[PDB]
This record gives sequence, C-alpha cells and structure tokens, in this order.
Amino acid sequence: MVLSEGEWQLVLHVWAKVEADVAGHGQDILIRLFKSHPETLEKFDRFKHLKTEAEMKASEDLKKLGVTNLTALGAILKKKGHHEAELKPLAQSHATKHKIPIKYLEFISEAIIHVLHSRHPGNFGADAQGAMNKALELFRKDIAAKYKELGYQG
Ligand code: HEM
Repeated sequence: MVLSEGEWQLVLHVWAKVEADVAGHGQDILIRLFKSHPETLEKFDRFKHLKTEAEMKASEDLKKLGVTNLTALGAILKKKGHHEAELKPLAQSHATKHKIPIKYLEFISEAIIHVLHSRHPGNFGADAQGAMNKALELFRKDIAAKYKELGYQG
C-alpha cells in the first residue's frame, strides 16, 4: 500500500486544522477512545482511575498526553510514509512497555476519524476521510511489522 501525493495533501490539510488546538483535539480523541472501548483505559496506569468524561476533561496530565500523542502522530503523517525513524521508538515502547495490541491502535484510529468527522466537515469529506484511513492503515501496518521484529506482534 502506498498513498498518492494527493491523498497525503488531504491528510495534511485536515491535520492543519487539528494543529490550531492540538490539546483540544487530543482530549476529544482520548475521551472518545475510552468511552467507545473502556478496556483501553486500563492500559494507562496513570489515568486508569478516571471515572467520568468530566474527570477526563479536567485532567491536566491527560491533556498533556493527548498533545504528546497527536504531535508524534503528526510528525509521522508529515513524513508521508517515510516514517521509519519515527516508528522505531514508538513501536518499541508500545510493544515492550505499554503492550498496546494492534486491535487498540485500530480503536484509536477509529476515534481519530470520528473526531475529525465531527469537528472538521469542511476538510473531512468522504475522499479526505478515505485518505486519512489509508494513512492510518499504513501506520498500523508498519507498526505491526515492527512489533513482529521486536517479538511482540500485538
Ligand atoms: C495514534 C497512535 C498513538 C500514538 C501516536 C501514540 C504516541 C505516544 C507517545 C508519543 C507516547 C509517549 C512516549 C512513549 O512512551 O512512547 C505515548 C505513551 C503512551 N501510550 Fe501511546 N500512542 C498511540 C496509541 C496508544 C494507544 C491506542 C494506547 C493504548 C490504548 C497507548 C498507550 C500509551 C501509554 C499507556 C503511554 C504512557 C502514558 C503515560 O505517560 O503514562 N498509546 N504514546
């Protein structure tokens, strides 16, 4: 699988809006993830205690993680497929320390698409969503390959 430049531009076009307030998008995405698939929250030893969306929105640390997460993803998307260097540290920590299965990466991918669909209809129509899905499928495919090399293959 390989995205076209046109598809990458649709991806970067909506990400540009995300960057107007990465912290806000991060909260929305993590909260959507945790509510749609509660089991995923259990992987966060530092945030597993949060009981409600209100507590999640009020968590300064969760907001910080959201920023760290989306900024790392943004750097990967901007590489337009040439993200080998960026994927190494991410795959190692998520495979060996956090133990995040591909199934959960699919869940957060679903969350990202849901939030962009809701917040950015102006830059997330059908074709743009297709481009983002293709970019995230590539991300997950390469991460999975790395997982396997690392001995996890979650
Ligand atoms: C878009 C996909 C994701 C990206 C780009 C991403 C990125 C990051 C980054 C940059 C960090 C900090 C550095 C590191 O430890 O590697 C991090 C930490 C972490 N990530 Fe991910 N992550 C993603 C998905 C997930 C998912 C789906 C889960 C589990 C449901 C997860 C769980 C964690 C945990 C538990 C930490 C540690 C948080 C803490 O500081 O307590 N990540 N992630």
